[PDB]
Amino acid sequence: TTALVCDNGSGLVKAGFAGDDAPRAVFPSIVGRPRHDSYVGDEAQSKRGILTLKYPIEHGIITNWDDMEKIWHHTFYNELRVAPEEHPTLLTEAPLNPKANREKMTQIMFETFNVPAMYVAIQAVLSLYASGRTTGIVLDSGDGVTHNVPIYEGYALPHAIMRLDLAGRDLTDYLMKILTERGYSFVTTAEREIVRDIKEKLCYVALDFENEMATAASSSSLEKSYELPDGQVITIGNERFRCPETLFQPSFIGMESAGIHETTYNSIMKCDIDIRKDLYANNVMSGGTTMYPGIADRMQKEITALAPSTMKIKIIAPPERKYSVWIGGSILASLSTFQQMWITKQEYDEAGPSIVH
Amino acid sequence: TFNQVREQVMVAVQSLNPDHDSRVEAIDKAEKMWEMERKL
Ligand SMILES: Nc1ncnc2c1ncn2[C@@H]1O[C@H](COP(=O)(O)OP(=O)(O)OP(=O)(O)O)[C@@H](O)[C@H]1O
Ligand SMILES: [Ca+2]
Repeated sequence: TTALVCDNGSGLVKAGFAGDDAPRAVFPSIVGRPRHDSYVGDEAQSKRGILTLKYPIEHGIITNWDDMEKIWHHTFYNELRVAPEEHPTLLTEAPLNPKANREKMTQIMFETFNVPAMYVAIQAVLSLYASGRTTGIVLDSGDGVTHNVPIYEGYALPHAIMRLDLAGRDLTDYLMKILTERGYSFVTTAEREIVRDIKEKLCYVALDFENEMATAASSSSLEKSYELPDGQVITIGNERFRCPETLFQPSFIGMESAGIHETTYNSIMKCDIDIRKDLYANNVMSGGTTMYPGIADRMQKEITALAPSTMKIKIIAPPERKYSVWIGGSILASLSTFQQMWITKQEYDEAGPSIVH
Repeated sequence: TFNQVREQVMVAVQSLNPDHDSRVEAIDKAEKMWEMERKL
């Protein structure tokens, strides 16, 4: 019997089957619920006037265990089209996930869905597994939160884990903020989803910011026009790289927190001095926020500056790194060596939700 | 006996060579057909 793997992201839930190289279903982690029953995903956002939506996952952490229960319900029965009673499921948790959540996670899976066996795996760790490693630091930047997760021989180093409350939402929000004064009113929830599309197609990161800012102020070689549902076509200049620049400069949106290139450096410097070289030489990038073109070489430049001048700094960033965390799960579950690491239901009834640690 | 089984699963992922385009092609096919469910 083939297994199921379901990555529960803050913004989007990615789910499919163990063995596949790509997830099968991708939909927003959103539950809408009128005061009359309750809709999930793109259904829910289609009716913002009738419904009131709630993201059950905030910053990688599950906060709504009833709305989450119906997200998992929607995943199995609607999107995947499969009875969870006959297939083991691998779920993903955020780094530093409370043991309480994990015990709820298993409890729901076995009692509500009657899953035959299960396992939870840290999101960032699966990203590392996808690139065929067990050692290296992972930059997992997604929709809600950005993490720096040092991993050594499978386990993460929690004390060394850096986190940045800045992601796809903040970027899409800052893109609105900068496009608004060039002349262009983008302020409502409808106009946001096209600004998000602006972000995902025409935004890159600069290698040298100030240099690129000077190039734009002189010519329009970096010009880009868009097209709002309604037939207008636009010009966006320096906005293309000033948007993802906030990832390296949180100062842009009034954050005194450090950029993702410094949080990477800091995260490694707190690890054991044994490992630091292996971390420098295995900097894997994961998540959809890392999908900006040129972000590897910008990270390459910024880390070589901070790190010891002689140090080997390799930055892995696959083209599939948007679903990197899921593919790691798809791999791990299909590995024939992993099936004894499954947590069977025959045990959960014998030990309880506490079993999953 | 856990650490034993837990290393066996790590040598498996260590001895793994990722095929980035059988992935990126399977990603771009699945993405293509999601994007098609937009009839109206
Ligand atoms: N080419 C792209 N360029 C920039 N951003 C992109 C791109 N593709 C997708 N995204 C953005 O990355 C986010 C979705 O990626 P991801 O699935 O990793 O988020 P998530 O896992 O749901 O949230 P989190 O990791 O915080 O729990 C979105 O904010 C999306 O707008
Ligand atoms: Ca994620």
